[PDB]
Amino acid sequence: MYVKLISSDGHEFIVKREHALTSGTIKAMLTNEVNFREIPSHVLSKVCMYFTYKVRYTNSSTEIPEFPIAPEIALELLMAANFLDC
Amino acid sequence: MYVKLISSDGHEFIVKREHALTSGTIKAMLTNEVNFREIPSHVLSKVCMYFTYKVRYTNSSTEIPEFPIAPEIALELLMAANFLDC
Amino acid sequence: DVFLMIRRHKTTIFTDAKESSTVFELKRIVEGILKRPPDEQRLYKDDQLLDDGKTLGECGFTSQTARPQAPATVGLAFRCIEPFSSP
Amino acid sequence: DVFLMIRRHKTTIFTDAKESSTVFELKRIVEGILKRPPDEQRLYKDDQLLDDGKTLGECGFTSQTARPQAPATVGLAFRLCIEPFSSP
Amino acid sequence: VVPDQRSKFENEEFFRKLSRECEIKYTGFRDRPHEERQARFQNACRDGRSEIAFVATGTNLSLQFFPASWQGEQRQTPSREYVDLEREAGKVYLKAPMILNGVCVIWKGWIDLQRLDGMGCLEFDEERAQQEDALAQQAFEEARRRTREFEDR
Amino acid sequence: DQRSKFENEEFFRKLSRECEIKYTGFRDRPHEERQARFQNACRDGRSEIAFVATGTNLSLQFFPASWQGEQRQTPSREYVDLEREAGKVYLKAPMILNGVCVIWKGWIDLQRLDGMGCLEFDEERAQQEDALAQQAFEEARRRTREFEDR
Amino acid sequence: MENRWQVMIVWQVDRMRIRTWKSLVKHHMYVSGKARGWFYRHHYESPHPRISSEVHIPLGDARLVITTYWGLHTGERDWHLGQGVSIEWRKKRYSTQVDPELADQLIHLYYFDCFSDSAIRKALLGHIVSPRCEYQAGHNKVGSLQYLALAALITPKKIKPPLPSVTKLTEDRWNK
Amino acid sequence: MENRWQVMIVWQVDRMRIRTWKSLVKHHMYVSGKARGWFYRHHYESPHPRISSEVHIPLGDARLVITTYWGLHTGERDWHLGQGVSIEWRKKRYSTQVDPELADQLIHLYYFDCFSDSAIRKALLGHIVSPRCEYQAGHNKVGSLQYLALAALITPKKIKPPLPSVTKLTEDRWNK
Amino acid sequence: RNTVERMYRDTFSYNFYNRPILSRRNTVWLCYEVKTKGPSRPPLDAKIFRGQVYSELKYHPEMRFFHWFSKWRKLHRDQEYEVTWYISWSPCTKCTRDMATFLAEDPKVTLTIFVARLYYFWDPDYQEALRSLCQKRDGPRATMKIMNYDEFQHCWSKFVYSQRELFEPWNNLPKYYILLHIMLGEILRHSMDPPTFTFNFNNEPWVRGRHETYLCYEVERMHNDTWVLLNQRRGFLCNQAPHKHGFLEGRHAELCFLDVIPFWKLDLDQDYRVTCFTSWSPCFSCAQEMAKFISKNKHVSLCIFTARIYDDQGRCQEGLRTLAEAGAKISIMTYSEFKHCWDTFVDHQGCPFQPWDGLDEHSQDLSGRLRAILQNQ
Amino acid sequence: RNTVERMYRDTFSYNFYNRPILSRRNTVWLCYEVKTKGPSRPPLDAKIFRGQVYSELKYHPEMRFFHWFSKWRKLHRDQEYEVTWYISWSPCTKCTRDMATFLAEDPKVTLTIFVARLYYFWDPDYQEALRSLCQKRDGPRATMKIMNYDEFQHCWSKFVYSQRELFEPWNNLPKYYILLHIMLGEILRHSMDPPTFTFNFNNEPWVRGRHETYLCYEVERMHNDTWVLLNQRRGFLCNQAPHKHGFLEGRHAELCFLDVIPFWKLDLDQDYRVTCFTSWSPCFSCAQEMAKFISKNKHVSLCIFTARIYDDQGRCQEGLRTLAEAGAKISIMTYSEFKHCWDTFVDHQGCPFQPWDGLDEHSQDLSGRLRAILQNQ
RNA sequence: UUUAAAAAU
RNA sequence: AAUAAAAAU
Ligand SMILES: [Zn+2]
Ligand SMILES: [Zn+2]
Ligand SMILES: [Zn+2]
Ligand SMILES: [Zn+2]
Ligand SMILES: [Zn+2]
Ligand SMILES: [Zn+2]
Repeated sequence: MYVKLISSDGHEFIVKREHALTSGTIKAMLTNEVNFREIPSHVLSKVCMYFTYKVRYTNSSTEIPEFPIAPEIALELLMAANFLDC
Repeated sequence: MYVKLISSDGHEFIVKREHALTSGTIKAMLTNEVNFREIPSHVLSKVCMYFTYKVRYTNSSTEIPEFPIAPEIALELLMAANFLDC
Repeated sequence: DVFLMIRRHKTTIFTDAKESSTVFELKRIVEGILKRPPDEQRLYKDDQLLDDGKTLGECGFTSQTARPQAPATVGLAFRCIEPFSSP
Repeated sequence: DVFLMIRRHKTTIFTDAKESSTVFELKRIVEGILKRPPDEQRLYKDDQLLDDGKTLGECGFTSQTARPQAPATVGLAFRLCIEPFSSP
Repeated sequence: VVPDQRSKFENEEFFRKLSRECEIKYTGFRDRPHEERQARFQNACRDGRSEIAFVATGTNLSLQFFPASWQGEQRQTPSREYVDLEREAGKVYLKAPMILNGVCVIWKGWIDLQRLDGMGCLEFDEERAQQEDALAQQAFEEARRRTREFEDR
Repeated sequence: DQRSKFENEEFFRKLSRECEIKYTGFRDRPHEERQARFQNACRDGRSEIAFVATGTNLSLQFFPASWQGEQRQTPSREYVDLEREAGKVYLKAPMILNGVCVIWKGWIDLQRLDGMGCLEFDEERAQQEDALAQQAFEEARRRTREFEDR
Repeated sequence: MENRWQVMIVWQVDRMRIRTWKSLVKHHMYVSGKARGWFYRHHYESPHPRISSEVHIPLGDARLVITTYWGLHTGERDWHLGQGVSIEWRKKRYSTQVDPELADQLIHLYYFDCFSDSAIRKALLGHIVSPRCEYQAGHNKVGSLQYLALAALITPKKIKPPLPSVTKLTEDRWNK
Repeated sequence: MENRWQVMIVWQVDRMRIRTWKSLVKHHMYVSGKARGWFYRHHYESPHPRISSEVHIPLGDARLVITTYWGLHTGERDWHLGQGVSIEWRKKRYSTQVDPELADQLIHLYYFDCFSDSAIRKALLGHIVSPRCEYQAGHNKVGSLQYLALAALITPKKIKPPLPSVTKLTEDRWNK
Repeated sequence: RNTVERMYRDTFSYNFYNRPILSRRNTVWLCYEVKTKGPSRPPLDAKIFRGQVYSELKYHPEMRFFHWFSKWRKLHRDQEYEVTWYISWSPCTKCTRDMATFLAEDPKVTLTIFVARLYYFWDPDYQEALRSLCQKRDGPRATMKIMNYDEFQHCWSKFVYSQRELFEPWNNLPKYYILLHIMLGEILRHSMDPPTFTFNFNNEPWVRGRHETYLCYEVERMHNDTWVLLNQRRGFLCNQAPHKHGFLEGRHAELCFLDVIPFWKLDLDQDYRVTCFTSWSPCFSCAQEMAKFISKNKHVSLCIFTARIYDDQGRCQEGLRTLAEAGAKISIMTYSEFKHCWDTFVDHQGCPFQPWDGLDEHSQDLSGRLRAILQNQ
Repeated sequence: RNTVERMYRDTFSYNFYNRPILSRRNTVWLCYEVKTKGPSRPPLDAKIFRGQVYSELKYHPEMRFFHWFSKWRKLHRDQEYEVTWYISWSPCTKCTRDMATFLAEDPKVTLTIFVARLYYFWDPDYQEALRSLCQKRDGPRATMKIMNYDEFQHCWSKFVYSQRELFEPWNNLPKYYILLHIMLGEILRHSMDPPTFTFNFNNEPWVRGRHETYLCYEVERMHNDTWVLLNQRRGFLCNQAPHKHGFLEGRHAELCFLDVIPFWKLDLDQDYRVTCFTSWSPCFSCAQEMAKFISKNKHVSLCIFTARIYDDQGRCQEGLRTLAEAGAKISIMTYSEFKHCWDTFVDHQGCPFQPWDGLDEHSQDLSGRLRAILQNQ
């Protein structure tokens, strides 16, 4: 019930299939393993965090918390989002 | 070296000759005892306070203190002042 | 419900769990992935070993500590707090 | 220097005194008017009898406490009645 | 569109209201005395020439009840709206047909006359859905899904 | 009269006391530059030099007499002299303050750029100055405007 | 007979908020072209004894009506919340109420400029991104990570005075 | 040949205080008639390289001259106090410097309206007193009981903007 | 700044111009004067406060004035004061409520307000607040009035940097004053004292000493085939005796009525009936203008009711017929109409109506005369 | 309200009137634009800031701009920014010093300030602050310039609520611009680039391409029968090429100089000597204008040191003769004068002066020619 | 003529 | 034409 993601640096995450369904690329791909050529470990963690947040508040329309971002990581986070169409 | 002042209400004060010399009435009158027909005891206290105040700060022209007064006492204090020609 | 992140040996897992759930349920959840008995597994928080009998409330952690954008970070051991990558 | 007011039996005296002046000097000062020996007379502050030997610094009162517009208030006794001022 | 309407009614939290028992209070004439407050409440309810306000404690939502004559013209009402006290000893029942975010809904409530407070709940409407204009329904349904993000060229 | 005024009134926010004074020219420049420019100003006499009491707002300004032009000969003529001492410079300045003629005498240590200054009564020019003007000023400073109107 | 009644969800605000809304709408309608085409009906152009002002935003073939009300029944004792606001959506004879958040969402779809399609690839290439989104009220929803990252990289313009958003108009500072 | 100098006492002040002094003097000279007769000589009307302005106040036969100065190095390291003020009192050729407080007292003796000789008479009669001392800085010395009592009885007028006073001009801010 | 001794001519002329509907006058100027209770004496204090209308409630001229006044009040604790305001804009709603609170707290101050324009005069909440602050005679009495030529001229005299000269009123000062007085009377629901009504409403054929014409008016609206009253629109007004500074030519009450009808912004698509009660019948010019207005505006109907028929030089018969051809019904008050006017437009204090001798006979005589006048042409 | 996206036409026409001496412009309007290094592209941000001159220092538009910029700069540390100011009044002394400090802290901000008018340009302390902010190259460059037709038009196109109307220059725009340009050149102590001096100042009998007159000046004052230099009065200026937007008939350097002289406010009771060094002799019209100016201003003596004689149609000889007769002393530049000009009015960077070929011979020949012209009549 | 009013500053 | 500038608001 979990999809395994391998960071380009050689780290491992696992995220529920429903969470990964939000990403078009992973949804099309899903085999139970995925390898990301360019996404670093921290960017994979951040996109997993985005999945977590969106799933938590996908349907709620009241008092949506903030999603912290940092300028230094924003560029590659946007690159990863584009690649994943998230 | 001390002049005696009698409050009309039945109270006694004393103040040095020089301090009283600031007042025209007492200066002309002075005998070592003075009786005032109308000045209440509190007004006598205030006028003695003024005497000591000015004797302390007559010469100094630097950082002079404020001399407290209250509106409710103002009329009687003014009457005493005009009577005493201070 | 609160989200949690468990990292160990450069392996990471993300999950959601109830507030009152005890550490035994946490070990049960991670068992379905790591396929080992809950008994030997021991958790860690701030590099402090968590005994077999533990609960969220007793630990002092609250729903505010674990958030979707800021889950509680707890290590794991079997019978190393690896930092995340950098730019 | 500081200015002081002493009230006893509806008799009051206005005079100045040095900061370090001890109560003995104060009794000497009041002697010239009250014609009584210093020894038996006893002073008072906030309804608290003052020993025969007392000094300003030990008492804690300072030049800030006593002003020409608000001299230190002290009672007196012979061998106590804090009579307030009259009213409008 | 009826199945989609039902699905959204059941699953999507659309307003501050959570489609559950919500306490409400009468807001009219608060500074006036309690007896006067309820006397005017009943007099307006009987006469029907005044507007009636109810506020939910936990939110800023209000239900403001306007006489139908105030609006410019009479509107066709396939359902019936009512506000009466007779059904109970001292309880007034309120029925309010509405259209919330494109889904037709019935807001039901009751208020105790003595305490000038009560509760309200929200229920799906099925009969009127077919009555409503399917053109407007589908156009609204399409419009509430589109996103301005990257929409244009 | 003048002597009694000077001794009594402690007039003009200065009590004729040996007071701290310091040179303030070019506080931003480094110490050596400050001293060099102070020495040049003292010798050449084409610039201005100011001596300020340490803990107050008063300051004595020396401006070249050329700037104001219209020179007036002054008895006990002011001077800024370095001849008296190798390490010190002496300053003497006649003045008139609140109707009494005075002298200000001070000294500055060129090494520390500070020192002491004091005020001294002047007996000579007091009788020389116009009687009418000083009498008028004395009258003016005695009056009070209160209740003076008709 | 039984009385005929009409019911409406009347948001509740203080008078100052309504006056600020009115001012902002007027300014952005006349002085600035950002709200041109909006219609502002004065208090004397409605027979309703309680309507204070109607603002009509033509959403293409549809319409969005924001109505303020005077002398409402709330009659709050402090008087701090005596007036009110309401939002509605019109198309011919259809009529429905809308969320304040959904109301601005629908507003931003047409009028205020937002990030164009090419803004994703511009960030990839590093090319200057333009035009930028100036109406954050139109994206209160949980947007895609692409949009959020783009917004973080390049911050929105903060026009002065602020653009009119129903969300700001209809909120409860009192209880919060 | 020994060098010659002129010696003046210069109360150091900051720019804003001198600016305000100038503004108030001009206002009360032109806008209001209270300071009618004062002369204000600009910066270009004096050969002195350092002067910045001059305010001449005709005190009967005599005159009072408030001067301000530019570009003095005397000012503090922070350069807050780069400017300075000075007061002289001139009568034909005779001259003498004046204390700021004595300057204010002398000023009040001529220009601003003060309590009339019948002020006390009317005060003890209970009738109105017209006019009243509008200039408090001119009575810096502690005076006769008459004044303290009368002032305590009737509050002085507060002119807006405040009347110009040297004592306020030369007040020491930081070295309180 | 915030306080100023006076103000320049430019600002005075720009801000105190009293057109009922002005934009761009975003500042409020409050010229205040304080006097001791009773006999006239020079004000103990007088200045001006400024404030933006959009600034926080604490910075409004009224709130600033009262914040200053509270502290100023603790010098003579036992004195009672009169306060007079001259304000370009009427106080806001919040300022009105807070002034009511402050005045209730301290019953030892009298407050009089003079206002150039009426800020948001069409706001129901503002009308309620003004009624609370000013209507009560038992409660806090805070008088409010409109500024006329005299008030503006006094403000010029004592609150302007006007190098000694004369005040030149702008174009339409009296028209704007009468419009604002009518509007304010409607808002506060003024009412005639019984003596004026008694001495002016009588139907006796022969009268003496009544040369000023009164009028009362009330609007009504069609809805559901029924007449529904508008408690908003009710009030009475009279004619202006010619005066130098007012309309040089006397302004008739009917003319003021006509000038004010447009202001209510009566909707064209609806139908209104305006019921007017007059002590004297309309004069020739008044009737002509009324008929012209009625003809131009086809969405309004008029209903005039006259107490004493006025026929001085015979010109009135033509005017009555023009009114009739216009479409304005005309009648005479019977007992019922007199009593209705008494109970709707008088401060009767609950007292009953007291008809005078021979009311019915004189009313019937007037009805016969009017019928004879109208039937024939 | 402090920030505005645009200002209205009245505001622009009232606040940016560039007369050197304007009162009642109590507000400082600061339009600004922020750009990045690289190809020209639309500004990242562009708005306006407001503030009185007498408000607290923290509210002046310059401090507000820098407070906003500090936070707005967090996003991209690596980025290096260009700032352009269009400010009605030039910054104050305290603001000038704090701006110097701010730019000192951040070496990645290049600031240009376009001023309509110069504020307190006669204050020595302000002059020192301006020199520290601008003249000193060790501190980060903060360029300052006066606004011309181009800058006013750019503002009117981007910082005003214009409805596609066209910019309408006021009466004396170019005159005031040139006065302010000369004053700012005086205060900032600009110097001639060596190439311009070498090309324009050669005294060779025959030359080609030089159609512009350069005029350096310096004033001196009588004190104790001695000439004391006024270091504040020292600079140079060139002629204005004719332009449709500026002067239709471009002004000669002499006319600009005579227009500036009245703004030095030279004292009437003293005596001044004004020395001018030129590359060309005055023309006929310039000669008459200078002669009239000297005749009317008896407290000014004029000395001219020319490099070459400009003769055309024979009127130049008459012009020189009348100029000499008016009182002015005309002579020719020799080696000493050339070296003095080089060391005074040129940015020599410590380098020495290199006399050119035939300098002495040409100087002697021109001296003989001038003697003949001035003596023959 | 017009301003329903922070439509500006 | 004049404003040396908080002489204004
Ligand atoms: Zn957008
Ligand atoms: Zn006085
Ligand atoms: Zn208000
Ligand atoms: Zn008539
Ligand atoms: Zn500044
Ligand atoms: Zn020429």
